[PDB]
Amino acid sequence: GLPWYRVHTVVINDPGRLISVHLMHTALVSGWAGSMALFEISVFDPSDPVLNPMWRQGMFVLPFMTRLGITQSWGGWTISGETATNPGIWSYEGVAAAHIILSGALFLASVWHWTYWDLELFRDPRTGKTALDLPKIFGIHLFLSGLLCFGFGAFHVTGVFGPGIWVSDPYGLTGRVQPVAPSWGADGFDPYNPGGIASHHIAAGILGVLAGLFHLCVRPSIRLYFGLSMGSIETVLSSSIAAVFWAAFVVAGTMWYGSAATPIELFGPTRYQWDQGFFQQEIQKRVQASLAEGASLSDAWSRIPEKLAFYDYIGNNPAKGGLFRTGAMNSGDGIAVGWLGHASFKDQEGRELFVRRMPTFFETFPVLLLDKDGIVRADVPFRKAESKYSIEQVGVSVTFYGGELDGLTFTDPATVKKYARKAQLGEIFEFDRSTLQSDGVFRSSPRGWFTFGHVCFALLFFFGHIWHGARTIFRDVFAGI
Amino acid sequence: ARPNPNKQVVELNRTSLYWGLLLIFVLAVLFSSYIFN
Amino acid sequence: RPNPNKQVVELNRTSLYWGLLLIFVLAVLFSSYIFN
Amino acid sequence: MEALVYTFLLVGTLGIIFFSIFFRDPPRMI
Amino acid sequence: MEALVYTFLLVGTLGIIFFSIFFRDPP
Amino acid sequence: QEPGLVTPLGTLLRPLNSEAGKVLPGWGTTVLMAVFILLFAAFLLIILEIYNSSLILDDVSMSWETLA
Amino acid sequence: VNIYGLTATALFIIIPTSFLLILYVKTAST
Amino acid sequence: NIYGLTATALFIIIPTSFLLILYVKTASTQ
Amino acid sequence: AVTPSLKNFLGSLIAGATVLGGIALAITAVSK
Amino acid sequence: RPEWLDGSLPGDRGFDPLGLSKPSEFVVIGLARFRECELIHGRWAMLACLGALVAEATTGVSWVEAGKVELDGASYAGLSLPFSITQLIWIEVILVGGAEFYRNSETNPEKRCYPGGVFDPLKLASEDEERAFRLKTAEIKHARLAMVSFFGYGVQALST
Amino acid sequence: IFTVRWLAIHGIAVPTIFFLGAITAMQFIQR
Amino acid sequence: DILTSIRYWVIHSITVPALFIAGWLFVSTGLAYDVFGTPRPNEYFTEDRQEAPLITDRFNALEQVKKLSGN
Amino acid sequence: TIAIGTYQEKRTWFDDADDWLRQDRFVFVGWSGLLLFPCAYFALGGWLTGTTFVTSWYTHGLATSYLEGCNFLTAAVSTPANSMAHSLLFVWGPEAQGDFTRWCQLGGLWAFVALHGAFGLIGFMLRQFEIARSVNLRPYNAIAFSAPIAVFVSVFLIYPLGQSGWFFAPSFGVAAIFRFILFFQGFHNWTLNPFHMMGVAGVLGAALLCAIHGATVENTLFEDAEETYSMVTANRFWSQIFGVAFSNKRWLHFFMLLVPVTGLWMSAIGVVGLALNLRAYDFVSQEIRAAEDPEFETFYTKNILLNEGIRAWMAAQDQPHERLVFPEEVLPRGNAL
Ligand code: CLA
Ligand code: CLA
Ligand SMILES: CCCCCCCCCCCCCCCC(=O)OC[C@H](COP(=O)(O)OC[C@@H](O)CO)OC(=O)CCCCCCCCCCCCCCC
Ligand SMILES: CC1=C(/C=C/C(C)=C/C=C/C(C)=C/C=C/C=C(C)/C=C/C=C(C)/C=C/C2=C(C)CCCC2(C)C)C(C)(C)CCC1
Ligand SMILES: CC1=C(/C=C/C(C)=C/C=C/C(C)=C/C=C/C=C(C)/C=C/C=C(C)/C=C/C2=C(C)CCCC2(C)C)C(C)(C)CCC1
Repeated sequence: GLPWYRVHTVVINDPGRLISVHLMHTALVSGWAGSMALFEISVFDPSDPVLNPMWRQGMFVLPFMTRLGITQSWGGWTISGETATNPGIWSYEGVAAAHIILSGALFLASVWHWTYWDLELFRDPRTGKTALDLPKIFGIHLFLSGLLCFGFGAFHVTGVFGPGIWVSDPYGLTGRVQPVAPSWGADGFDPYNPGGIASHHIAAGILGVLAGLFHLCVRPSIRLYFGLSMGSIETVLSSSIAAVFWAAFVVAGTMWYGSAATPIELFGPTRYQWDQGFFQQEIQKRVQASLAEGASLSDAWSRIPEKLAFYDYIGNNPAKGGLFRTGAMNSGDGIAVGWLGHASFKDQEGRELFVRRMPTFFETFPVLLLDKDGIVRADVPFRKAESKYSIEQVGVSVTFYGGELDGLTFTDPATVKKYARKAQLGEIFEFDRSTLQSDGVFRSSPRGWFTFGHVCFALLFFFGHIWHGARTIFRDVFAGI
Repeated sequence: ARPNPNKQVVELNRTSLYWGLLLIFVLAVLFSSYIFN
Repeated sequence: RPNPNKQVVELNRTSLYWGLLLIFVLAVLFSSYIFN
Repeated sequence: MEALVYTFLLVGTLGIIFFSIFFRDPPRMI
Repeated sequence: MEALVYTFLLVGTLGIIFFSIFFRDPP
Repeated sequence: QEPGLVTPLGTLLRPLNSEAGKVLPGWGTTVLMAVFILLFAAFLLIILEIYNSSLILDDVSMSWETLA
Repeated sequence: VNIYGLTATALFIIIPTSFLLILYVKTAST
Repeated sequence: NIYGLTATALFIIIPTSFLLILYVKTASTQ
Repeated sequence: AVTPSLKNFLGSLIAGATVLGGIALAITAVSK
Repeated sequence: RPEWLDGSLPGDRGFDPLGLSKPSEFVVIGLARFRECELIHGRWAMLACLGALVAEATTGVSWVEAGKVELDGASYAGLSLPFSITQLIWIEVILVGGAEFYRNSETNPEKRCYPGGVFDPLKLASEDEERAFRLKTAEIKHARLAMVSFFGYGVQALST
Repeated sequence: IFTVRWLAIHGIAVPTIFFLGAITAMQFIQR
Repeated sequence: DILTSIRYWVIHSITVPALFIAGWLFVSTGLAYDVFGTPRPNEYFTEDRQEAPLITDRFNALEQVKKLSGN
Repeated sequence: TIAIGTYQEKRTWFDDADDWLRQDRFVFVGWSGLLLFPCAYFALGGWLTGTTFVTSWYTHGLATSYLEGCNFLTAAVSTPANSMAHSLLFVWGPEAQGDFTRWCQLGGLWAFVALHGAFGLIGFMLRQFEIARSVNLRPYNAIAFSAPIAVFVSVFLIYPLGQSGWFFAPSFGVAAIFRFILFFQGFHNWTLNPFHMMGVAGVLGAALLCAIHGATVENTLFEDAEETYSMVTANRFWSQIFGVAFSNKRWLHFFMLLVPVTGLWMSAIGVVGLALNLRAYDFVSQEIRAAEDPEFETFYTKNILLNEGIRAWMAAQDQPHERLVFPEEVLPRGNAL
């Protein structure tokens, strides 16, 4: 009999039961999607969309639902942060229920196709035995895929009939679902350009329908037919697995490095935005412009929105988490509740001191307050270690601009050390660490979890492609030698 | 609708059972400390 | 030495259904009290 | 949480009833 | 009760080893 | 053996799955396939180098600032 | 909401189910 | 601890039940 | 507009085609 | 002249560079259908071209714009109609599906392409061998002209 | 004759001799 | 088909010393430093620079390296 | 002509090329040779020329060539500077703009060697497939060799791609590999990741299996179709010594095949996890217990302190692009605890 790892090979020469098992898998996938959406809506907290975005609460399916236009719920709230009017059928709960019903229907269809398998459709008219004309099925399926791709790219993203897609400004402050006009030209291959999505989908749909027609009309050559073993079905599996892990690599890379298809308002900021001081540079430029206008320090620093300062914080960096630090970010370092402001450190002489920000790659980084030219001026020494430039000796004073703590100056060395440690991470924020019993250690963004899972799956599927290609190209000796 | 020719039965001898049980218990021993954190 | 007293246990599908129904009904009845 | 457990228990019981009604052992030689 | 479950897992592994040693099927 | 189950939908789709093992003598259209593979490889290199900032074009900016 | 109740319910659901499945599979195979 | 304990219990129980079912199916036919 | 990077890339494509054609012609000459 | 261009058909012009209709040998391990497809596509092309020209001439609204004003308010030849988009699409799909389903139920390809009968009021077909063939060539030529003209209209609609 | 084995051996060997001479010359210099 | 005859040992007794001398001259003449850009022992630290150089740029690397290499 | 199968087809250029390539000779070229020989040859040549002449005075600030006086152990092919980020670093690319000297100075040899080597491994696996097909054998060698490819891809390609740039990828050299190992120990606690534990167990078990099988076969030989050693005696010996013993040659040799491949694949998965800084770094319960009670101390806490020391004392010179200057009073020390 079959060993435990060969049980699913009983449908290798029975098209009806193959259709049945593939239907069962589709039903399971749809049911998972529906159940996960329902759970996410049950857990989601839409109270504050500024300091508590959906990517902060460890939401995985909600960003993907929101990416394509689902922005309302039957609970009376919207993802933007306004009251929901006439939500309609296509809400979060509606999508989850629709997926569940689809899963049930697919389950019933799978049961039917399993029960009745001896169909005349799968019988060769000449020989009378089960057969599949793989090139023609491929042509039909490619035709359908191209048609669907063109429809999506011409009616959904363009907003002609559909709702559009999520687009945001470069710094992720004002984003929403909008129609996207196609962008033909050198751009569009610019990954961060939303018009590339529409242009690509339209062009790829046209090419796909043309190729489907070709593969439907033209028979393969005998040399190619024998070379690629088009008579067998396992070569189809090997090629499909190959394309699948290729796609997995591409999607994981696009997710990790960011793109127009992965907005930061839905999945969170990127490791490389913290590496290059993206938000820090934007904030500095804005405050410098306000200062040069003629305003003082306090009012200029108060103009900075809390969202932009929140993005400039190492807690939201997806590369600061851990493998077994499970859960949402809010369980990591509490729920953000307010922005204290920008902290300026000044020695007794008057020189402004800047604290060196922790690189995204260190677990523990010593706190150092540098001069304007980079010379070290102050530093908290290692625990219980003799010091020569400590905070107490140098006499560093911290003053805050904008935010909750505006115009307040502290001179006590203890609070100065505390705020220096806080500012080592970036912007200082007040955190509620009691609601969720947060541990105190950073978790990882949904971006990081998605990338990790999909790269691991892609590697495993590369191995699967190797194995199945070897099996299909060595069938004579694999017949049980 | 008729007796399907593709009929086969799965088997698992005692050695395979011991291998599987040992693998499961060893993996649990290795990962329990991490999961409990 | 092999044991002459050798026998095999059998459990038809009806017995399986009865046992599953019994355990699930007991769980349903006692869950409210166990959770309290 | 507990409501989910109760719902799961009831759904499982109903599924067992359905399977017993439909996927039953055919009776022979009554 | 973490020590309890750790000990239970280790004892289960030891029992599996003992059963494999002494209750193996004949050739 | 006996003919399988006959259904109107099955008979409707019967002409599609009725040309198994049907091939063209010779190499057929393999040269066109090779040409298209070469073109697709060139296009993939285009987009890969554009995305990697190793191929800089005036119109594309390759930055989060292109969302402007 | 206590862990003890949930784990007791889960064990009581699963262990007899596994035992009954073992016996039924043994019977059906024979 | 509820998440970890539940995951450990399920991982211990379900695959062992599956393996035992397969073995008992195998051992029935001598 | 043709940037220097694009021109260098086109030259690289030409060189790759050249080496592939060289391998193909060597195989053709030897095999015959 | 290509060998597979056997002639004796209205559309014979010696234009088939890629050999789509060229028969090929086969190993196991049609022109009528293509003529019918060209015929049907051309018929719809002339219908669409004439309709677009008449609509531009009479009411003046652009053919590409047609549909937006109709969805807001239905009107034909400046006269309102009491139909919503749902009833319109339902009636259209039912009637067109019926006409299609009656169309393809013909085992004879000659009648499939050239039904005649009630669709030819005047006895123009009869059994003529030259004049009927000439007018058939005229229909196919005007079909090709209308197809290319409508393709030009569609191209000009984009980027404008 | 320019056989394949000749090509392989010479391609491996000639740079090896050149590099050995270069490395000996490096040994000659101070460091 | 091993052939270790005197013919081999006399035909290959002229080119091998030529290659050895070519490599020796390549290192000695100084072409190795020029071709590969490896700094000479008296050029690691120039007058303006007295520490390990830093690149800290991507698209300006060429002329920056040329400037900080003393040329 | 050619007997393709049901029908006979006239031969073509491809037939002649295939006939020549598969011709028996000293070095089996095959179709895969076209991809294997050039890539592998250029990888080896690039490594040797980089370790011999090319320096690293600009990418890393280190002298890593024989011409500079390095030994075999210390010579290496250094990665490009962190400024290049993930540039493919083509010699014709914008970074070097064709200048070979400046291309070598910027450190393009590392990318050259890595890419040509990866394509060489792909070609080698294809060569295994082709040879196995020619000899009519199951290609289990290819499935076995898949694990080294996975390790190479996960360590030399995926890890730098998930990190800041090529700068943090391993550098081809004996001492650079030790630096990479200590770097993982310090910044990642890589010794505590369960996937590395699986890899260690797999590799050590593979070595044990090799030793046991060799010693057992060599010690049960028959005195002199039929086997050269007695399986029954070996089975009896290992059943009465250890407790369990193999009884099927198929199962024994498949186990020998299976152990190292699984170990290396799990190690590759762990390295993929590390590429995103997803680490099995700390136990939160132990951390809070140590923080609250100063007298609580285990070996895990000592390892954490050692990692802190490694990071602080290495980052000053290992990562010059950070421009870190740690004062003596912030460096972790044992006496300060
Ligand atoms: C690739 C797909 C994918 C991705 C990226 C995510 C990502 C996420 N999920 Mg989702 N989830 C998924 C699939 C996925 N999930 C599926 C298929 C299910 C159904 C089972 C769920 C069910 C689910 C729930 C119910 C919850 C999440 C939550 C989360 C978030 C917390 C991260 C996490 O899981 O930490 C955990 C990560 C790990 C444990 C890493 C696994 C490392 C290895 C593979 C484990 C191997 C163990 C091995 C078998 C040995 C076991 C030993 C034994 C003792 C058990 C994160 C956004 C949580 C959240 O914040 O949402 C509100 C949450 O509550 N997910
Ligand atoms: C498109 C995906 C795909 C499909 C359709 C198949 C289909 C098949 N594979 Mg292949 N395979 C794949 C991917 C795929 N595989 C990948 C990615 C790998 C690398 C890991 C392999 C490695 C592989 C090997 C090594 C072998 C097969 C075999 C088989 C056949 C029997 C299935 C089997 O093992 O019994 C059913 C399997 C089980 C009952 C065991 C399941 C237990 C798993 C490991 C744990 C549970 C996983 C969880 C529930 C679901 C995870 C979901 C996740 C994928 C997202 C069948 C034709 C076998 C075969 O036919 O060879 C003769 C065989 O020996 N496959
Ligand atoms: C005085 C000496 C005392 C020694 C005591 C220790 C003996 C250890 C015996 C281990 C048996 C393992 C189960 C074998 C299961 C079994 O029945 O195997 C049986 C198998 C023989 O299989 P066959 O050849 O009969 O297979 C026939 C085929 O048809 C396949 O079934 O033996 C092996 O595979 C050898 C590999 C041993 C691998 C040993 C691994 C040891 C892991 C130890 C883990 C320790 C955890 C500690 C946690 C606290
Ligand atoms: C019939 C019907 C119905 C119902 C339906 C339903 C209710 C369904 C459901 C369904 C469902 C409810 C489903 C579910 C599913 C789930 C799943 C399918 C899951 C899965 C999972 C997984 C697969 C995972 C895995 C894992 C883990 C565990 C972790 C990580 C790692 C891994 C991945 C391994 C009604 C009457 C209403 C209507 C009609 C029809
Ligand atoms: C980069 C480059 C390239 C290429 C190059 C090449 C290809 C090179 C080659 C190279 C080579 C190919 C080299 C070689 C070398 C060798 C050597 C270096 C050797 C050594 C030896 C030794 C060291 C020995 C040892 C020993 C013995 C064996 C005896 C006994 C003992 C002992 C151990 C001592 C190209 C064109 C692509 C591009 C441009 C540039």
